This record gives sequence, C-alpha cells and structure tokens, in this order.
Amino acid sequence: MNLHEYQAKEILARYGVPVPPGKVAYTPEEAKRIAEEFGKRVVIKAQVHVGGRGKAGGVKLADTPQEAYEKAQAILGMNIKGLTVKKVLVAEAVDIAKEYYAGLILDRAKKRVVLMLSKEGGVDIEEVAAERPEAIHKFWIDPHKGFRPFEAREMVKRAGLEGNLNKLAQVLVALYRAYEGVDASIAEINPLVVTTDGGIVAADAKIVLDDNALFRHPDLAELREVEAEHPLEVEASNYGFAYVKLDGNIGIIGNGAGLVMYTLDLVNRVGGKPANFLDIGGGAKADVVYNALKVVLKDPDVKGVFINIFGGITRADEVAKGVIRALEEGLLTKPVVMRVAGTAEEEAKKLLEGKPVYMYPTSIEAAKVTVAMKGGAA
Amino acid sequence: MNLHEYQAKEILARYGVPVPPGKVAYTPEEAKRIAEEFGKRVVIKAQVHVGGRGKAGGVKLADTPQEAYEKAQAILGMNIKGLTVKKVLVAEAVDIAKEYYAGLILDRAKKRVVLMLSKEGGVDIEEVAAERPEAIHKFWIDPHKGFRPFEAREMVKRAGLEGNLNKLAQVLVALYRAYEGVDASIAEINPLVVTTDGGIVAADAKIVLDDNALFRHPDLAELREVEAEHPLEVEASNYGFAYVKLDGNIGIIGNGAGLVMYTLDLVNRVGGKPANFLDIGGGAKADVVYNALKVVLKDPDVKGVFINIFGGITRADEVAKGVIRALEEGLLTKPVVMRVAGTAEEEAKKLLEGKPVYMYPTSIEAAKVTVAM
Amino acid sequence: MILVNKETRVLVQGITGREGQFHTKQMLSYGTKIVAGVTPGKGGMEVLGVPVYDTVKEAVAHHEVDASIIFVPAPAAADAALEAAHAGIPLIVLITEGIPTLDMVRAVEEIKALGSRLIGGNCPGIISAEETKIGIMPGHVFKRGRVGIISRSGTLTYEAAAALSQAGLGTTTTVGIGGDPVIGTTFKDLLPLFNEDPETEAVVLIGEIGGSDEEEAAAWVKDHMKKPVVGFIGGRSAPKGKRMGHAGAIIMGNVGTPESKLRAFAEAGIPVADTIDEIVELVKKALG
Amino acid sequence: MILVNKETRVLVQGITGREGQFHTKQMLSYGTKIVAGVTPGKGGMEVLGVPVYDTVKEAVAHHEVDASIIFVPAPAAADAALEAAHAGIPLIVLITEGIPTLDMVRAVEEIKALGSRLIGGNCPGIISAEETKIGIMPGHVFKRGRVGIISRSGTLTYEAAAALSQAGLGTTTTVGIGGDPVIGTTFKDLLPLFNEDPETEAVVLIGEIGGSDEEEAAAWVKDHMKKPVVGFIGGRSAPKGKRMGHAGAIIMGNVGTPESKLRAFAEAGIPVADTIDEIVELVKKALG
Ligand SMILES: Nc1nc2c(ncn2[C@@H]2O[C@H](COP(=O)(O)OP(=O)(O)O)[C@@H](O)[C@H]2O)c(=O)[nH]1
Ligand SMILES: Nc1nc2c(ncn2[C@@H]2O[C@H](COP(=O)(O)OP(=O)(O)O)[C@@H](O)[C@H]2O)c(=O)[nH]1
Ligand SMILES: [Mn+2]
Ligand SMILES: [Mn+2]
Repeated sequence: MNLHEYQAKEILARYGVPVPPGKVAYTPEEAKRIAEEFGKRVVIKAQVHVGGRGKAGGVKLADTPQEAYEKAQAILGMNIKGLTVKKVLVAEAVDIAKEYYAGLILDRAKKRVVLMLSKEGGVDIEEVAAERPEAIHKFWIDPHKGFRPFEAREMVKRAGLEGNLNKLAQVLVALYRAYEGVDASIAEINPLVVTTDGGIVAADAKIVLDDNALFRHPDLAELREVEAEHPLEVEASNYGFAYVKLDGNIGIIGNGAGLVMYTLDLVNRVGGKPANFLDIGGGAKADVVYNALKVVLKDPDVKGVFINIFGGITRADEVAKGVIRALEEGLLTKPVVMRVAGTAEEEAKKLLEGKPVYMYPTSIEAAKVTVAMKGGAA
Repeated sequence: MNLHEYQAKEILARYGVPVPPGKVAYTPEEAKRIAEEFGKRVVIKAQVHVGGRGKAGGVKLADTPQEAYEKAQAILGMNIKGLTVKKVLVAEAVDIAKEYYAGLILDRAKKRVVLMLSKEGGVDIEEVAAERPEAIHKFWIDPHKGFRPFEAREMVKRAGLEGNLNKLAQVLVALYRAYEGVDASIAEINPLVVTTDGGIVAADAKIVLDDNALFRHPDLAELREVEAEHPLEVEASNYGFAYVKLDGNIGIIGNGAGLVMYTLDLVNRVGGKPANFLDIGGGAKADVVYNALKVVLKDPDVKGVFINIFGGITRADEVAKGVIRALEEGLLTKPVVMRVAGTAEEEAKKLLEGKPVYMYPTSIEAAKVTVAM
Repeated sequence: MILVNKETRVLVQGITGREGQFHTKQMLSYGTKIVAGVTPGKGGMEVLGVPVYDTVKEAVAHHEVDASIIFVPAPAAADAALEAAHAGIPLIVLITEGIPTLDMVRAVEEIKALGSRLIGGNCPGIISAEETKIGIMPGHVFKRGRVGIISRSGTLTYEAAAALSQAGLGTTTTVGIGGDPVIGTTFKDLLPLFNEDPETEAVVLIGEIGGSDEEEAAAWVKDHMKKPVVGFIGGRSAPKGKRMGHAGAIIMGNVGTPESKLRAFAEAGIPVADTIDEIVELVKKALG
Repeated sequence: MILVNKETRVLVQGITGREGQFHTKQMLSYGTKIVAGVTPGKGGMEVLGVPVYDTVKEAVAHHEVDASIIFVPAPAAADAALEAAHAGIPLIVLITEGIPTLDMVRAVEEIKALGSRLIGGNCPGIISAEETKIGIMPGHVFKRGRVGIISRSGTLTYEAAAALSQAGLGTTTTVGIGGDPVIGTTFKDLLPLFNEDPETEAVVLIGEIGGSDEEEAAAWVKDHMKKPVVGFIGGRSAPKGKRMGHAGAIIMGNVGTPESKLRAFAEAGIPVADTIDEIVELVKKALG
C-alpha cells in the first residue's frame, strides 16, 4: 500500500523525525489560507503515488499567499506520468545547504532490513546504485536488537555526511523505529536535508506499507481504498483475489499467482496485451469464478476474457457453471476463452454448447484465440 | 517511583490488559456520582502506596450510590499502616471465579526479567514463596526478543491456570510490553481474575517505575513530586542528593551511599536511631554541605546532625565553611557532630572554635556523641 | 526422496480450522501419518480421529513427531512456527499466506538457529510421491518417478508434475518453498539434498521474478551439481515495482528481474523451458 | 595486579564533558596512558593534548587501545558501552550513574557475548596501585602493597584503602564494580583473577544490601580460594523496600538481606569486619 508524502511525514513526525510544517489543500483557496497562516515562503507539492514529481512540474515554490493560490491552481488537476493530482501539500520551504539520501528496504538475499545512506541526495537513488554503487553505504539491521544510535553514528561517518552527527544519527534511528512501527516495506527520506542554519529536516518522505500487516494498523488499513492504484484492487480483495491493473484489453483470470504470470507471459508472447492480473486463489468453484468474472468485467478496457485454470481435483464443470450463471444474468457481454484442466472436462464442454464460451485443451491455443479476436460487447 | 493502582491500571489498559472501568474520587459526593454513572455494584479502593489495603479495611464493596457515598466516607482519610488515604478508586465490581498471580521483576542473579506465575492469587505471593515455593512458576525473558505468545501459553499450562488459554496468554504478553514500555522495575497483576462469565480481567495492579528512566517518560516524570514517600526526597533530588526518610531523630549527611549506610549502621549499633539517609554524592564542597544541611533540617524529627565525610583530596574546611554559612544564616538551630577526613583538618578545627559544631577524628566516636542528644 | 517419506509422523497445527480440517482429511486419505493435532483452546477435542492438544509440547509428550504442518491464521502463524521449533520438531511446513514480512524476518532467524528446517510460509508444502503428502497439493498429479521439483508457486507446480507424470518421467519429492519474500528454505538449501538422492535423476527449478534465490541456486548448480537441472521463470513479461499476487513476486528496480535470472541460468548451463511441455522435453533430453 | 597496569592504553569516551575532562586530567597526572578520546560531534578536536574522534572505531584505527572509560551521560551511556564492545575493546569501564536498568539488562547481555569485560555502571573504576588509574578514585590513598579490593561503593572503598595503606599492608588492584542492580562484573567474576595473582595475598570484599552477589562470591571462595578473604557489609541496619542511594542497595522482601550475607560469609569461613579498622585487623591476622 502506497502512502502520500504527507501521510509518510505524519508517521515520521510521530516517531521524532523533524519535518517541515505542512497541510494538505484540495483547492487554491485552501492553499492560500494555509500560506497566510504560515506567513512565509511555502512549497506546493502534488500528492500522487509516483516519484519525479519535481521534474514533472508538481513541486513549485511560492513566496506569497497569492502565488500559493496560483501554483496550487496550476498543479491541482495536472497530470504527472499517468496520475491526476487531486490534492497538494502546502509546506514551509526550507533553505537547503545539503541534500542526503537515507532509505530502508528489505534485502532479500540477507533476509534483513538494510539501511542505505548516501551523500548524493535529491537524486533518483536507482540511478546512483547503477552508475556508482560505491556512493551508497549499507548497514544490515539486526531483526531483534534493532538499529542503535552508535550504529547510526558509524553510518553517518562512513557516508561522510556533514552536519550535526548526533542529530543525523537520531533521524536514522527514528526512521527505523517508524519502519518497524508501521510495518513498512519501504521508508526513505530523500532528500534528508541540512538547512543553512545547520538544522536537520526530512524535506521529502516516502513510505510503502506491508499489506500483510494492515490488520494490525487499523489507522492505516482505513486508507486502503483511497490509496489503491485501481478501484478493482479493493473489490477483488473482498473475495480474497489479487488484482493488478495492466494496460491492455484481454482480461485474465487464473487460479494461482504462478499460473497467472505464466498466462500473462503466454498472451504477451503471441502478440496479445493483457488488461490485468487476477489470481482467484487455490480453489476454483462456481461462486469464485462468477465473482472473478464480475470484477474483471467492470473494467472498460476489457475486450474479452481468458480464463486459465488448473483444477486437478476440482471439477471443470464448476468453472463452466460459474461462467454460465454470469452469462445468464446479462453480466457477460464479451467473449470468454477458457482452458480448464481437471475432472469431467467433457461434461463441462456439453454445458457450454450454444454459449459464447469456448474451451480448448491447451493454454497456448486459448491464448492465441483471444489475441486475434476483436472483442467488444456481442 | 510508586504508582497508584489507578495509574498502574491506566498503563496496563493502554497496552491492552483488560481492566474494570473505574474513576478516582476525592470526595464521597464524587464517589456517589461515579456509582450513579456506572449503575451497578462498585468497589471503593483506597489509593495509597502500600499493600494489604484489603485486610486493613481500605477496600469495600458498595451495591448502591448511597452505599458508595458511605463507603468512600469511611475510607477517605483513614489510616492504612502509616499512610493517609487522600483518594479512592471507584470501580465496577467483577464477579470472581478464579484468582491468579502474575508478576514481573528483575532477577539479579540471572540479569534478566522474570515472569512469576501462580494459581494462588489474591494472597501474599511471598507467603506462597515459603508455604510452597513450588507453587510459583518462573520464565526468564530474553532481553532482546521479549516475551512471545507461545512462551506465555506454555507458562499458563505450566502453572495450571484454568480459563481461556489464549486470552490468559495475551494478558501476560501485554503485561510485559507495558513493563518495558514504561521502564517498570515491577509490574504485577494480583489478582489476575477469571470472572464467572469466563472473562479475564486485572482486578488489581501494581507498578513501580525505574527512576533512572523517568527522563524518557515525561508524562510519568510529572508524578514524581506527588508520588514521593516524603517531600524531602524531591528537594534533595534538586541538588543531586538521594534522601530516604527513616524513623528516628539523628540527622545524617554523608558523601557516598556506601559510607552513609555504614554511618547508619554505626549509629544504630551504639543505641542511636537515624532520622534519614542522605548521600550528597561523590564531592563535598561548601555549597553542597550547606544545601544538605538545608534539606535535613526541614525535618521536624531531627534533634541533631551527624555529618560523616571522607574527602581525601577535598579539603576539610570546605565542610566547615558550609556548616558555618548555615549557622550564621540562622538555619542551623540543632547541634552538629562531624567526622571530616581530608586535608587541613586542623585549620578546619580552628574554624569551628566556640561554635556549636564539634569535630572528632573517628566515626564511631562522633556516632556515640550524637546518641546523647 | 528427500526430507519425508511414508514413515514421517506428522503433527497438524490449526487442525480444527476450516483449512486444517479439510487438508487433514485429504492427507489421511493419501496415507500421510497424521498422529496428532494442536489448537490452543481445543485441547482434549478430536478431529477425524486425531487427538488435539493445546500446545505442541503436550502433543509431542504423547506422540513421536517428525514434522509439523501449520494452518494457523496469518496473525498467529509465525508464533506457531516458533512454538514448533522450540518443541524440537525438525521439519516445519508453514502453509499460511499473509504473514507480515517482519514476523518472518524475526522467526526465520530464530527457527534456523534452533536447528529446525522451515518450509514456507505461503507455500503448498512438500510431497514425496506415493510415500507421504504434507501439504495442500493434489496427490493424483504426482506419479512416483525420477524428477525432483522445487517451486515458488503452487498450481503451476501441479501442472508441471502432471506433465512429467503423463510423460512417464514421474517425480520424487516436490517442495513448494513459498511465494513470500522471506522464506525458511530456498532452492540452494534443497539442491544439495536432491544432489545426494540417487532416486532423483533430474531437478526442475520453477522460479519467478523477485529477489535472487534463482541466481544463487544457479551459481551453486554450476559448481556442485552432479545431475541435470532444468529451470523455468514465471513473470518474464511482468512490470516493475508491482506485486504479482505473491508477496515476493515483485521487481525492485535492479533486483529480481527476469533477465537476470535467465542470464544466470544460461551461465550455469541450466536450460530454461518457456512452457510446461518444454520442461518435460528438456528433462527427457538431459536423461539420455 | 589484575586486568590493568602501566602498559594499559586508555581511551576516554565523553572526554569533552566536564567530568570526562576533569578526570582525564587527573588520570594524566597519575601516569595513566590516555591515548585517545571520543565524543560524537567533537571529532578533530583536542582535550588536554589528547586527540578526539567522533567514534570509537576511528579512535582505534589511529591508536592501539586496551581499555575504555566512559563518562557519557546516562541516557547515552549504555549505547556508548555497546559501541566500545563492538569496536573490539577488551575492557570497558562504565562510570556513569543513573542508567536505566533495562538499558543495562540488554547491554550487559550483548557486551558479554562479544567477549568484552564490562565494569560498571555507576562505579568509580579500577586502579592498580602505582601502575595505572582508570577511574575517578583519589590516587593517593592507594599505596602499592599486598591486598586486592572489590567494592560495590566508592568513598567507603577509598577509606578502606587509606587504612590498609597506613597500616603498611597496601593494595594491589582495587575494582569498584558499581552501585547498580545489573552490572557487568561481579565479585565472583574477579575472585579467580585475584586468586591467580601472586602479588595479591589477601582480598577484601566490600559489599552491601541487595541481590546475592556476596552470597555467590562466598560460596565460590569456600570451594576455590587459596588465600585469605575478608568481608564487609554496608547497610546492616537498613530498612526493607527502600533504595539506599545506590540503585542496587535495596532489600526486596527475602532477597538481599544483610543477615543472609553475614550467614553466607560465616559458612564460607570469611571473617566479617564491622568497621574500617577491623578490615585492617582481620587482614593482618590472616597474613601472619
Ligand atoms: N529549496 C527547496 N527545495 C525543495 C523543497 N522541497 C523540495 N525541494 C526540491 O524539490 C525536489 C523534488 O521534490 P520532492 O519533494 O523530493 O518530490 P519528488 O519530485 O517526488 O522527488 C528535491 O530535489 C528538492 O531539492 C523546499 O522546501 N525548498
Ligand atoms: N468480587 C470482587 N472482589 C474484589 C474486586 N476488587 C478487589 N476484590 C477483592 O479484594 C481484595 C483486595 O483488593 P486488592 O485490590 O487486591 O487490594 P490489596 O489488598 O492491596 O492487594 C482482592 O484480593 C480481591 O479478592 C472486585 O471488583 N470484585
Ligand atoms: Mn524526493
Ligand atoms: Mn492485590
């Protein structure tokens, strides 16, 4: 689950990370009122779930309330690489002397959380690591002891950060406590800033939460719906399905994340272009397939649906029964191509006579069929 | 630092320990209004920093608001083994089926925190520590990993607690999180109760905080003054002194906890009866001794003052100078006996000539002197 | 076979749950030796003839147990794995999906230091064809034969095994190591075991995007394997920075790319099948 | 002597602080070899001719160091001890009073597992008469001689050593192990060291109420000691349940009573002095 900068900042502040005072605005009027209340130079920052907001023009300085109004007006509703800005953060501008990078992610090779620290802040870290990996310093954190001030200080010196050593270390320590405290999968401060007054401040922040731990952060579980990259992610979750929006027009339904990836790979290889990832889980009874169809068809881009299921024990007629129900309720208006392995596949074929629902014995065959078809309502 | 039951309960509740709803009352009228709000049977409990409140009559059940008023009236201002009750907790009464004991303390031999768990709740857990040390089950907690549900469940089965296993274990887990969370030195739930409805509840709670960690718990540091066993503890802290109120009439001032204990031991041995412990810290310059005198003399029970200092490097007149300052400000109205080892002990003696401040070369001697006062 | 066979005596944690009940029945039908069950709060109960205890320690006090399979709900599953390892159980199979990553970062470290092998979480379990089934996989697709399998997925694995079985190749032990980012057992942990099992003539590695267990496995195969290994990678066309169902199926910038995985297989002389059928074809070829 | 001597090269953590700087000067006058200092934020500076570094690791990268003495304020002191142990420093002397008990429960465990010996916290340090002073004790009361000292207190210790010195007995190494409830080094830890030091002919144990280190030390002496030991207990008249200055000087019901300590000394054949002078008297007697 993605959080906005302002939400990440609220969390970091709560754990003792210094943060510029700021407030979210939904209108130029609110931006102006906020600028007036601060009574100093502010920044207007697009709140969208991508990076590079700055290069894309979603981060603008404003010296006066009237400029805060104007800039909010120019940013609200703007498009930043696909996303529409629906709110902005209005924050006090900090005078920057130094821009550093501090980030925590899971290092899957060591099975530990790793702190990544670098002098080269304000820049896409991925670049850095590819260009000159030596400018990035790493500390792998003890999962039971945590990250202690002395370890933080050593990391500060190792990376050659200039500024108050104790205050830099404290931010790093608080950053990790925050990470564990909300079950973040990612927490970065970029840029971690030393102000011209020598102050240490998190000028920007990014947090991504572990979805598996939302159940123990009710506070944040609430934001699930609004933070979703796509509204179908939520519906699919209701049934215990995992949905991912892709750009394409072939709808995909499968039982098992591995099998669904394979399906996507098949489709793509033979010229197709999948509209989504949908894993309906281990089992595939009638209700499950019906709901899966329901969810996938709420996507306008879908021209047709490729269902690829390997039931083994589960009957094949179970799939057909669910697709039939959907068709006979006037939900299924597009063509549906299936590969359903299991028991009684013949009995399942018989069921789909006279229905715009066609089975095949092989997945690659079904895949080809859907790629070539012009979809659309029948 | 001691906390009251209601403060301990607030902390436990915050960490997820179930606790009967309750509110503090300073008057019978407040007790009554509280009873009215709850609209059921309540318990009126004396909030004082000792145990055995029950046997002493500081815990009374009340079925009606008018009974709550009358039970508060009988408890407010009562004396419970030395302490005066200035407030009561008015809590919903729980219907008790089982009383268990759950407690955390530092085990100094293992250098680890130990959970102590027993079927025999509602009773002196030290009593059971003799009658049957075997009735107390122990788990030494890993200082980095903490205390996990599976360890809690094993302890529940080990101790033979009846009741919902998962809920019992959760209380035990939360109890430890609270312990670490507020840097408690002691946290106990006695009795940890299984209600007739099968519910699990902390019917009573005790927490003692680590004073060394108050600096990182501001909301609790505030309570320092009010929770003090004696008002002089606070003053003494201002100067970095450690003060302890004892029952006796000889005032004691020394530099070093070990030396002060030795001084108390000397006095007691020769028939004396010390009024206090006061450690002024490592050093003993004039200001320090003056302040120490200031603090000790605010105690009515003090007949006279025995100052026992080993300065070594620190010159001895430093002590005399501080005592003199105190005397000529009309602070020092009692006799002062000193043993001050260090440099220039003679020039210190020719500072106290004629004044009611007498030195000796030996501590036992000085100790004896103050006995006849 | 490796790890488990018909003599493996199995404890089921979470036996009274919906999933536990369902799969305990399936395992019993297959012949798995389920000797006991654990569910705190339900000790003294019985499920499908299996006695139930409150704790793993009580269970092993009355029954010898070589392995435990865990169906406990995600919020409590890591704690259940810890309980098993602390009870001395040598093999722990953690099925449950949705366990918080950080729960596993902690638990994996502790369980390993204790000497237990953990498989999972978010995994279908382990099966030794026609010997014992400790998991949720359909037994009918695993005919006993010559090929060992290690997979990060479930249904995809079953399809490969069905194909290997219809081709007369058959399978030895199949291990679903799970779809999580932090797991108890990786490809490289199991490869030495297969290497030294004479009944296993070939090993198929079914992997996918995310992390670098495949690359590490490939490096080990290059240097130590004395029998053919065939690879497969799901998610070759996947986008970056998006979880593809499995919590662990995500490409994080430079890490976990499909390209990196194909390249490392290639350098290790591990052939990569593009389809299920190609898995069977490449294994046939390598086996003369 | 034990642990330290004139060759011991010393690092001071918290050297720029008022305490650190005061005692660094004293130690320098005594002859202690202070070779380096550490204070985060003050690296590159100098105190009394001693170079200062931001971290212990930088310090030991430019200077060989056999011991560190810590004057860092209570909220940061445990962290400073950890830093020293993680830098590989074998002997760590933690002076600072007021460190949270749980900070020490955690740190003592970690430091010991790393192989460093921790003395403290809340202690005056360690001195080897006329060889080296690593602490805050006045050097002049420690004439070089025949008696080793281990004490839970400070000033009281200095008085005993002054008496022992005036009586011509003298001292070898004196260790103030601290007034805290959780400390790095106990009586029993140091006793074997004194036992095997031929220059130490007798050992004085200065203890007090609280915990049971004295009883455990007595049991060890009874079975293992090949030289006379004399005890002393502060707080014999102390009330129960009250901290007597030292965080560790408190009787908790049945634990830490003076009576228990006296009884255990007697059963071990360790004579207990009632006064400073009796310490000198009992040691004279035992030495012929
Ligand atoms: N002078 C100044 N620059 C800022 C401030 N906030 C952000 N920036 C700059 O804007 C750039 C990008 O904005 P950021 O908050 O990081 O959003 P991003 O585009 O998603 O990276 C950074 O490189 C900063 O240097 C501010 O308050 N004052
Ligand atoms: N029935 C009932 N008894 C209670 C309740 N609260 C306390 N008691 C009883 O009164 C005794 C004394 O109360 P407690 O708070 O433990 O006071 P203590 O004497 O200082 O330990 C307890 O051991 C309980 O058995 C309650 O809510 N309901
Ligand atoms: Mn940024
Ligand atoms: Mn009680």
